[PDB]
Amino acid sequence: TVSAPATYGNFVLSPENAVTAISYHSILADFNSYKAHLTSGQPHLPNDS
Amino acid sequence: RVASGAGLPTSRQTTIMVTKYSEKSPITIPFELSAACLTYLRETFEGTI
Repeated sequence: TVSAPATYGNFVLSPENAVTAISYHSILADFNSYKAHLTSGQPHLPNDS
Repeated sequence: RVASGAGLPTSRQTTIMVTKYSEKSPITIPFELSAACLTYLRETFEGTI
């Protein structure tokens, strides 16, 4: 017997993703995490979207 | 009326009745809504932001 995920994971656009989808026709998932790392000066994210 | 000398003729007009008919002139103006507008107004997906 193996343990398997019981449900589909959920991917949600953040409101910044709404703004950039409308304006630039593009999305950067985890926009705020890129933002916070970039201003903090840190080069590595813990994981991807 | 002005009462006048007995020899001068005159008239007996006390009132006259005059009828005015209303003149009709309707106005109109269109406004247009797209099928996409009606879809997003009416069929509110629960969906996302």
